[PDB]
Amino acid sequence: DFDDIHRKRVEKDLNELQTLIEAHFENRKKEEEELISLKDRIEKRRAERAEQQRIRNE
Amino acid sequence: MDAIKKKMQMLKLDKENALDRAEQAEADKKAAEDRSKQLEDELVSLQKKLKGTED
Amino acid sequence: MDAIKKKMQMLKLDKENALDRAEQAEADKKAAEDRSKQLEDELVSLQKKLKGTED
Repeated sequence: DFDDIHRKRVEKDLNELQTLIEAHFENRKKEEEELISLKDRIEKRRAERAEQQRIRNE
Repeated sequence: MDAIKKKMQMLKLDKENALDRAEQAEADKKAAEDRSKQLEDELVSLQKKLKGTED
Repeated sequence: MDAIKKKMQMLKLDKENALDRAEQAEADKKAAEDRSKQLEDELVSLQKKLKGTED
């Protein structure tokens, strides 16, 4: 019936929406991984600046 | 977020449809039972009229 | 989290409640309808025997 096609329509709506939800999940997740690697190289930079600054000060 | 809202909306569409169907079925039961009981009363009056005719 | 679980469970409960209520109502509707049919069928014969009695 009209309820059947309405149900299939909201169904495929839920499907595409959860698909895009998991999709942006993955995208923002990759972005968070990149940002974590950024923080890690950042702490590497902190440590290297600290050691070279300390050498200079020595 | 994003998918969570859509899933909630689906769960709400199911809610509305199920609740509406339940209410409509309840109204149908009320109407049908009223029909049956009025028919039974008509049958009773016919029995009494038959009794008077027998007398 | 916390909110998603409780809301989803409550909404699914609402859907299930409405569905079972609708099924009970429709079952009672079908039974009342068949009993009403029986009442009609008996009432016709009651009318026929009444007509013979009156003749």
